[PDB]
Amino acid sequence: VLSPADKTNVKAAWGKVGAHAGEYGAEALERMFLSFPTTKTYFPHFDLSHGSAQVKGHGKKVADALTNAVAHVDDMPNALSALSDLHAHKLRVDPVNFKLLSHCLLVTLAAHLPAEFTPAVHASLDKFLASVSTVLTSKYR
Amino acid sequence: VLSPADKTNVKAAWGKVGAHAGEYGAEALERMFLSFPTTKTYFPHFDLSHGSAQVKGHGKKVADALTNAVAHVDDMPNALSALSDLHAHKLRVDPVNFKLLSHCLLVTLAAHLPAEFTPAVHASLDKFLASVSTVLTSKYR
Amino acid sequence: HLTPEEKSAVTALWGKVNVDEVGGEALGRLLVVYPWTQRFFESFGDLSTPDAVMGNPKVKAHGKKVLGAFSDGLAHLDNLKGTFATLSELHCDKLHVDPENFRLLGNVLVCVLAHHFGKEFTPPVQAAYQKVVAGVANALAHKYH
Amino acid sequence: HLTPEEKSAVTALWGKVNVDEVGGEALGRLLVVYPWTQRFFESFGDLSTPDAVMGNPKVKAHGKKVLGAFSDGLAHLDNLKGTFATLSELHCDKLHVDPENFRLLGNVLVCVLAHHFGKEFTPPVQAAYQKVVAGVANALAHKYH
Ligand code: MH0
Ligand code: MH0
Ligand code: MH0
Ligand code: MH0
Ligand SMILES: Cc1cc(C)cc(C(=O)N(C)[C@@H](Cc2ccc(-c3ccccc3)cc2)C(=O)N[C@H](Cc2c[nH]c3ccccc23)C(=O)O)c1
Repeated sequence: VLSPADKTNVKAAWGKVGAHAGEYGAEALERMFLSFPTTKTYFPHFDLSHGSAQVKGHGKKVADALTNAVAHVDDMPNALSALSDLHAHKLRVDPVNFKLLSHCLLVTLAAHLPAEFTPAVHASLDKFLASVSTVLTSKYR
Repeated sequence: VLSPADKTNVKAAWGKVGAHAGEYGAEALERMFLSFPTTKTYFPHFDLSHGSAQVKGHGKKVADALTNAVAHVDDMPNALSALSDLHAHKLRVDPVNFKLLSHCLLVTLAAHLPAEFTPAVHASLDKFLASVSTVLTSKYR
Repeated sequence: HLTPEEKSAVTALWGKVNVDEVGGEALGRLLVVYPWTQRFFESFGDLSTPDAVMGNPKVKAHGKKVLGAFSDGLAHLDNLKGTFATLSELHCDKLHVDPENFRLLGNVLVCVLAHHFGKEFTPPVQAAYQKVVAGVANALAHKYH
Repeated sequence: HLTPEEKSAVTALWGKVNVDEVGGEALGRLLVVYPWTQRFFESFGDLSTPDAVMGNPKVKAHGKKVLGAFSDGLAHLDNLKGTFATLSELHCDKLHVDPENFRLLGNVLVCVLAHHFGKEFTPPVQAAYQKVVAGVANALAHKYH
């Protein structure tokens, strides 16, 4: 569960990301595809080369979904309901993969937030991404 | 989430266990220690040899906790509150291990309930044990 | 790594297995217990219910084929990577199957073996099979890139 | 395995790492982000807040020891299992440390390297280090029984 402090930390960190959210989304995906090749099995229809249009576009969608969750941090199950249905009933990405993307998002944020990525913020962001992942896999079965 | 069907399935399968609680709990633990040696790192104070008094006693405690969970399947978070506090603040068993014991519990039930362990019941029991594991780790951070 | 005695336990129990039946049962339970795995078999027809899935002829046939390859691999426990190299590249380049699926089927198989053999599927025998299914899963994911 | 280009990338980046500092930072973050890992340090004193953990002199001292051994391992990437054999036995038999902790520390270390190096910690460099931390964790877990 996210504490008041967790929410303050997440909003502060994601706010700093600001306009770069889309760029970071694309970068996190790229880090994921390179570090954990098995995740590429879900994007056989994508050009996964560096800077591809599809990865850029998808990174934007992923980041915008996260921005929306932060804006509705006290009502994520509902704010992400549509996305949850999509992953549970159509995409069906195995649950194990969410931790991989979450880790890569954390690494991306760490690489871009020298000042705000403190141990406390690191902890809050990890809980947040795990919470988002949990919501996205809550309707799988 | 556990559906009415899952709850009905679990209550029927676990009801067949009855007096075999301690025995199955102990067998599940033994299966876990043998198949996943890393789990033994949490019981250095236990004699883990076949049929030890400590494993038998612990097996009964685990089984009874599950019996209680089954009876309070409508509100497990509350029924398992004390247990959740225990694992989160004292025992601090890494979350990855709960799936190992859950898997060994399923195997134990499968080896003892030829008639009850149907595909549908198998699915319900897995969701159930996953739910219990989730409650037990809900307060870790 | 399967002590000489673990290899014997595996081979001894497997020699009693009806691979066709256990395969269909295993793939079926995979699809029932972890419904998202149904993502690769939309062309198999009716999978709307547990019984629909278990009784689905295409599910049974595929389970038989999958476990058949698995079975042949049990004769070469010392070189699982080599034995499944071709299927590994296949599931990665053509089928695009997340290897986690191999691990899930492995667990379901263990449950099915337990359900079928009862007490005969002892804790030690289980331990030996856990090493086998992990080895087969690792072998199948080895050529992924 | 790491490609010759990945080994060079690993070695090159590590040459700029202050091992003592990164060690204290990595171990400390582990205890803050995954609080249950504090279970092995009940003699270290105050670990009640992020700053209490990060600034704890015993935590910083232990971090030096840990990353010091990690650093030596990077000089023997072709024999991680042999390099960590004695430490593996010690962590299993004497310290009773669940190997999952080594995996968690590896991830934290990757985050710390990214935090310190910024853009220099490119996706390809991270991929190389993921193989490294995974290899080290597997080596430390190798002698468990
Ligand atoms: C490794 C796989 C994988 C993981 C993990 C995953 C994790 C997440 N996802 Fe989600 N997602 C994955 C695989 C997909 C696919 C394959 C698609 C389809 C893309 C396409 O263009 O065809 C997808 N996700 C599509 C989406 C979409 C777009 C839906 C739409 O177009 O309406 C969004 C917003 C999304 N996800 C968000 C997220 C978020 C948030 C996370 C977690 C932080
Ligand atoms: C691999 C480790 C591990 C896992 C996984 C784990 C999973 C579970 N547990 Fe729980 N548990 C683990 C390790 C312990 C320890 C080490 C102890 C203390 C043993 C002793 O007597 O010293 C413990 N668990 C103690 C307990 C106790 C006794 C508490 C008391 O004495 O008041 C119960 C009832 C219990 N658990 C239930 C469960 C249940 C239910 C599950 C999940 C289905
Ligand atoms: C849930 C996914 C899934 C799992 C798990 C899975 C697990 C395994 N598999 Fe394999 N496999 C999966 C999905 C497929 C598909 C989608 C196909 C194509 C089916 C079709 O009708 O076209 C396939 N597998 C096809 C096959 C074939 C036929 C390949 C060919 O035409 O040459 C074999 C022999 C096979 N597998 C073996 C195995 C083995 C061995 C395992 C592991 C023990
Ligand atoms: C969160 C748990 C934990 C993690 C993760 C961990 C990860 C690692 N470790 Fe290691 N280690 C852990 C818990 C300990 C303890 C409890 C001790 C003993 C501390 C004391 O003196 O009280 C220890 N580690 C002790 C050590 C020592 C000292 C040996 C001795 O006292 O004789 C070294 C060199 C060491 N480790 C290396 C490593 C390496 C290398 C890694 C991984 C890169
Ligand atoms: C007895 C055993 C068990 C396992 C799991 C793996 C192997 C094995 O020989 N591997 C599968 C090696 C293989 C390897 C080879 C090449 C690449 C590669 C990649 C890119 C370019 C060029 C080459 C990657 C891995 C491996 O790296 N690790 C294993 C063991 C292992 C890994 N994760 C585990 C989790 C649990 C238990 C074992 C393992 C090992 O080398 O020993 C051997």
